[PDB]
Formats: sequence, structure tokens, C-alpha cells
Amino acid sequence: QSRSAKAGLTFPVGRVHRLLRRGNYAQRIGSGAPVYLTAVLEYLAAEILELAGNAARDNKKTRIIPRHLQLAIRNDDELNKLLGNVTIAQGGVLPNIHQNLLP
Amino acid sequence: SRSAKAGLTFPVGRVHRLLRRGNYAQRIGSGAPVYLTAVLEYLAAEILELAGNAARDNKKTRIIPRHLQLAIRNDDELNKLLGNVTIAQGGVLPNIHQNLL
Amino acid sequence: ILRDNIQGITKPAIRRLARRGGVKRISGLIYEEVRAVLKSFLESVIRDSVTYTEHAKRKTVTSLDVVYALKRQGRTLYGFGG
Amino acid sequence: RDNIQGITKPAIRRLARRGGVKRISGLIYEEVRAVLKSFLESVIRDSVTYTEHAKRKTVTSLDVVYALKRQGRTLYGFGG
Amino acid sequence: KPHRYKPGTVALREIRRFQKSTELLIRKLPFQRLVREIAQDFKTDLRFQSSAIGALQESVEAYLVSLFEDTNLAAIHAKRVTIQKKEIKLARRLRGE
Amino acid sequence: KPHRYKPGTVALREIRRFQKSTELLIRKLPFQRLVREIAQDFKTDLRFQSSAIGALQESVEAYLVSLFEDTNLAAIHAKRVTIQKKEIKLARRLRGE
Amino acid sequence: SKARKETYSSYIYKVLKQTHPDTGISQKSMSILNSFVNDIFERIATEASKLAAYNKKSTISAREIQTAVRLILPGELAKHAVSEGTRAVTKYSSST
Amino acid sequence: ARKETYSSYIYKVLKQTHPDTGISQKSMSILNSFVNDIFERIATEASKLAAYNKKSTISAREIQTAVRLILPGELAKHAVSEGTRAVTKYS
Repeated sequence: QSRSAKAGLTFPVGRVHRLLRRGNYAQRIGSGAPVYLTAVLEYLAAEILELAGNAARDNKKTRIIPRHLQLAIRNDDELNKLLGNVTIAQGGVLPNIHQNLLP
Repeated sequence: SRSAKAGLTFPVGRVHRLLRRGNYAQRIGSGAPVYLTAVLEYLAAEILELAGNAARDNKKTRIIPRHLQLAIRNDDELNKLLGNVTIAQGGVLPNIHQNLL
Repeated sequence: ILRDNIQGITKPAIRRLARRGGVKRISGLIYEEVRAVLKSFLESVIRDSVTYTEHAKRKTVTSLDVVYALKRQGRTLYGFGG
Repeated sequence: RDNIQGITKPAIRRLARRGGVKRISGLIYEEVRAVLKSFLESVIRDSVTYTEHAKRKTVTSLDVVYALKRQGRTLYGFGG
Repeated sequence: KPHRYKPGTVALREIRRFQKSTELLIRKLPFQRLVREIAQDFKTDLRFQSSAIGALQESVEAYLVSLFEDTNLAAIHAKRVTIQKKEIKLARRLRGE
Repeated sequence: KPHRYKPGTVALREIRRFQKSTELLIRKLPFQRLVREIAQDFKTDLRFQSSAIGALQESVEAYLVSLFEDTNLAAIHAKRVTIQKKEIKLARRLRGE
Repeated sequence: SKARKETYSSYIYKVLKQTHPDTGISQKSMSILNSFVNDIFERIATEASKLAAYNKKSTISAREIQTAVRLILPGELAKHAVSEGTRAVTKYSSST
Repeated sequence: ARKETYSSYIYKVLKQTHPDTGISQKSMSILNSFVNDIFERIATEASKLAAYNKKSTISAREIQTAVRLILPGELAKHAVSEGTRAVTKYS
């Protein structure tokens, strides 16, 4: 049984440990670092998935359209502040209009 | 030293040890540090010759920061390589616009 | 296919693209100058892409190739092969 | 106390002269002071974080260098 | 009299439509002709697959849309609403490009 | 006949003088205790060394002067001789901020 | 022609179930989530490694990772992530 | 104590290139930062392309291609020629 189950995760932690070990990071890798990484995955993916569902219910779609991804990104301040230049995969953009154009 | 026998001036052994201990690859080819050092002296010599030319332009025998700044700004390849690089005592180029004249 | 296809991004296409920026009027010389800007950006990306393709001992260029080409631009957000 | 006002109005006038402006608006001085406060707070939150991590009560030059490295500033010279 | 809408009237419902709809807005075949004609110079007779083409157009579209939004912001900053060459060059220069 | 120069030319000579001389434009101790104040709220009982603060002031001065240059370029873009708040916000926002 | 691959579809599945048992899941979002996961992983790991090299310590522990996270992430996200990491590493050490 | 620095090395670089004008310690620091940053950038991106090239052992060809892909045309080509010549000499 993988040690993630007793820690509240699902990972085979040795997989991530090997990824770090072959990643040319350091000669000694802390055993708790991959576990903390797995927890980071769990919770960050939880909040991002709930953002995806947020934007999905914004259109009453049980599946996703990448417009949901764009809505989740741009409606969250930290995501937009972090990085926004590289392409959005079919998600489009949020065209912001001004109050001096339209009559 | 084996740096000199390579036609190189930067320390080949020291750079090789940096490559081996720089968390780059388990087996570092011994010619890779030589190549890296060669790139480094090529860039350094370009910088030094441009700085010397700028110093000769300003009728000064010393490489002041303004000379090196003007040397980098006068080279298009250097500007592409170093565009956001800011150097002290170099100020900015004498850029003026005829609109405000 | 190989001759004068830079007009693929057409003037109505550029006008529609500028519609997404929130502009009411697009001047006549906007189209060709933004065409040149697009040409410059595309050339800059594809130079890195083809150099990586040559490095990888590959004849075909993949999407992940241009992903790495744009990687050193410095943002690297979501997308295919991220 | 009130040390942000220590940067004087003529100082900001000279600073805007460095920016090549002939006439500078009155609110521009305090706007420049405000963006300076934002600049310093953005740098110094990271500097204090690194200081607290570094197990050192003193903010060293390497501390400031590491604080500036992440935000894309990447300064040269001091602690290069 | 014909129902001639004043310039800027249809734009409201039009931006209501295309802000929600998320399809493409550029002809595909001219674009693949363009990417070919720029590829042969770098590398002739490239055996293009079905992929590695839509990603390029999506990326360039996102970049140019961001640039156009920045240009619109600059135009509004210029005490006007329309686009011009100077707005585009200022937006590009302030973007570090 | 009092000797009062017309406005604008003395500004140009000040610009030239500040171009030739590359000294710090803000006194050291003001920056010192400003940094002390701004670090009081984050963590208490922090002592600042002699170094690590001139680096802060020089970085701030250099980047703020670059921002002023971009702002002046956008002001020439706006066809005026005065710096404005919208100029500064356009300079800041279009730089990825 | 493949035996076993490391993908996170089970992770997103069970996390969404433990969060909201009413939403579907696709593979495009799976790939995007994997991309963001990888990028944040290299960001955190590289920041912690360079920070440890800055502190002349050749051993990487949970403290370096937590400090790197607290300095890269936004303040509220940084603090919550550091608290979660501290509790996770403490419970992992207790379980051993 | 003895440390690893390019003080004498960059000094003899100057003495091999320009034996007429001395160098100040500010320019020494700037050149040291430049050489170091170039070293780490080439090393890391060569390593990551090698990882993409499913090779865990780096040779001179990998560094050659990495420099030819990062540096501009003339600089990259000159570096390629000189480095390939030096590696063929040594090995």
C-alpha cells in the first residue's frame, strides 16, 4: 500500500521522488518534500477544478468549453496577475469595452 | 594547467567542475566546459573591444562605465542580447525629439 | 501555398481582430503594419522552432517544438503540451 | 514619523526633470511618491520574507539581490 | 425610411454575441498557406501534420488581441477612441517588444 | 533689469547636468528610515546593515527613471509637454503590471 | 505499446468528488491541470533549491520548500499553503 | 582562504586582448556577472534539451546545438566552430 493513503493522498510517492531524483536537483532529497508536493497538487487542483466548475455552471454545461477555462482564469485576480500572455487553448479572451465608445 | 593547452584562458578545470557540480548532468563531457569557456571569452572580448573603441571615441584611455554603456548600446547584437540591462554611470544615449524643439 | 500568402491575414480579418480590442475605427495603414508585426513575431517564434527541430534530429516540427520555442519568452501558461 | 514626506517637492521636480518634462502637474509629485511606496513595499515584502528565512536578523546585500531576482528586476553590481 | 442604424448601435449586441461565442475568426486555408510559405524558407518541403498549425494561430490571435486591448487603452489615454499607428507603436514599445 | 531666464531652457540645462552627473538623487538617510518604517509592519526588531540599502535606492532610481522616460515618450505620443497621471498609469500597465 | 503512465485523472476525479459530487470531468482540463501542476512544481522546487544554495545548506528539508512557497505565492495563498505544508509534513513525520 | 574566481583569468583575458588599458573592479564585477549568467543559462537549457532528447549524458554536440539555438547568428556560429575545433583537439 502506497504511503499517500495514510497521509490523505493517492500518489505512489516514489514516482515523484524519482522524478525529483532524476531531475538533477540535489544529491539528497527530503522525504517530506514529495509529500508536500502531493498535498499542493491536491489543494491547488481542488481550487482550480472548482474554478473550472464555477465557469462551467456559468454556462450550465456539465462538460467544459475552454471558455470556462478563460472565465476561471480572468475572474480570479491571482491567476491573471500571475501570468496571462501565452496562448489560451481555445478559451478566447474577455474583451473589455469602454464607456466612451457606445452612444 | 589544461586550460592553456586548450587555447583557452578561462579555467577549463574550474568550469568543468562547475558543470559537473552545477546539477546539470551526471556525465559531463570534458569538451563541454571548453566550449562554454570559448563562448565566454568570445563575448568578453567583444565587450572589451567595443568598450575600448568607445573610450577612444571619448578621448579617454580608461574604460569608464559610460564607455561600456555606449559600447553595448552602439551594437545591435549586444542590444538584442542586452536590451533591459542597465549600467550605472552610463546614463542614457543623447536621444532628443524635434517636436519639443 | 508558398507565394504571397502573407495576405492570409486579410484586411477584414484584421478589422475583426481589432474589434476584440475594443476599437471603433481602424485606419487604412493599420492593416499592413500589424501584418508586419505579426510577420516579425511569427518569424521570431519559427526561427527558434526550426533550430530546435534541427537540434532534435527531427525532420518534422511538432506543436511541443513551438511550445519550447515560446517557452524562453518567459510566461508559459496553459495550453497543449504545457 | 511621516518619513515618506521626507522626499521633497523639489526632489520630485528634479526627478521629473530627469524624465524630460518641462511642466509637471502638482498631483504628479504625490502620484510619483505613491508609486514609489508601492515599488518599495513590493520589493521589501520579499526582502523581509528572505530575511526571515535566512535565519538572520540583518538584511544583507545578498538578501536584497534574492528579493529582486524573483520580480524580474535582476539588478547588476551590488551582490552580483 | 430604411432602418439604417447609427454607427455604433449594432456594436452593442454584436459584442454581446462574440464575447460569449468562442469560435475562430480567420480563414484557415490562407493561414496554412502563410505558415507553409514562411516554413519553406526556413525548411523546404516540410511534411506538415494536422497539428502544429492551430496552436500557432491561437497564440498569435491571443497576442494580437492583448496588443489591441492595450492599444485601445492607449487611445482612450490619448483622449480619443479610434486606433492609429502611434497608439500601436506606443503599446508595443511599452510592452517591451 | 533682473536676470530671469525664460521657462523651459533652464529645464533643458538641468536635464543635461543630470545626464552628465550620475549621482544619487535621494539622500541616503531618508531612504534608510523609509525602509525601516516599511519593514516595521512586516517583522519587528529588524536591524539594517550599512549595505543592501544603496542597492535598493539605485534599483528604485533606475527603474523609476526608465518609467519616467516611457511616460515622457507617451506624453510626446499625447502631443504635449506635461506629464499626466494617465501617462504614468499607461506606462505602468502596458509594461506587464 | 504502453504499460503504465503517470497521469492525474484519478486525482482530479476524486478531488472533484470530495469537493462537489455533481460536476463532470474531461481530459482537456486534465491535460491543462497537469501542465499547471508541472510548472508550479518546477517553480517551487527550483526556488527552494536556489534558496538552500543561498543558505550554504546542502540538505533540502521541508523548511526550504515552505519558505520558497511563502515567498513565491500571494500572501494569503502563501500563508495558507505554508500552514497546510507544515501540518502535512508533521503528520507525515508522525506516520513516518 | 582560497576561492574560485576569474580575477586572474579575466585579467589575462584582458592582457591577451588589450594589453594597454587596465580594468576597474566595477567592470570586473560586471564581466563576472555576465560570464556566470551565460554559463548557467547555457548549462541549464542544454541540460533540459538533452532531457528532451532522452539522453542523460551530455556531449559536445549538445552544447553546440544549445549555443546555436540561444545565441544570435554570428555569435552562435563562431562559438560552434571554435568549440567543435577545441573538442576535436582534446578528444
